[PDB]
Amino acid sequence: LQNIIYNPVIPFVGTIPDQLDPGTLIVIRGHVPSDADRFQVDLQNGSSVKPRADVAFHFNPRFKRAGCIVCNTLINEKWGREEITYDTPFKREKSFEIVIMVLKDKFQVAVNGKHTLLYGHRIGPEKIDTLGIYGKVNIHSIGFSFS
Ligand SMILES: CC(=O)N[C@@H]1[C@@H](O[C@@H]2O[C@H](CO)[C@H](O)[C@H](O)[C@H]2O)[C@H](O)[C@@H](CO)O[C@H]1O
Ligand SMILES: [Cl-]
Repeated sequence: LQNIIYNPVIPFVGTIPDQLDPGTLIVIRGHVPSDADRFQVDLQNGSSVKPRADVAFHFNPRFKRAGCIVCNTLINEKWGREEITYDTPFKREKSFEIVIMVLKDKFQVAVNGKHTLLYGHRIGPEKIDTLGIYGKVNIHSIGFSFS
């Protein structure tokens, strides 16, 4: 992997060091604490706090009861329609590997070496330049694979 970031402070907000062309991989390895309610991985257009940067891809594992993964897009500080994946592999007190692959018309996400979900592009992925990681999660490493 390229441009690796080890043991970042959460919340992490960092520039993705190259364009998100088809085939680009974002590999995030980490662990969910015992008391975690949720965390999120956001692919953003910039890092503006106010107004809040558009989030092309909001990937949001939630842990109450059986848990889920909520996926959405934030444009001009307005959330779109949620896409909820109920078959979640994430668990409190367990380590994980997230691999986000950028395809032409969608993201594909695999967790722990297994397909988890697809998310169709609502913003052009060329506009994404920032990776945000927020909430109750411990991130061990962030890596990128570009062409
Ligand atoms: C603002 C608010 O409370 N919205 C509720 C949703 O929670 C938000 O969901 C988005 C993604 O769609 C973000 O994760 C944000 O951080 C959350 O506050 C909630 O998911 C739905 C019910 O499922 O209700 C909204 O009112
Ligand atoms: Cl619970």
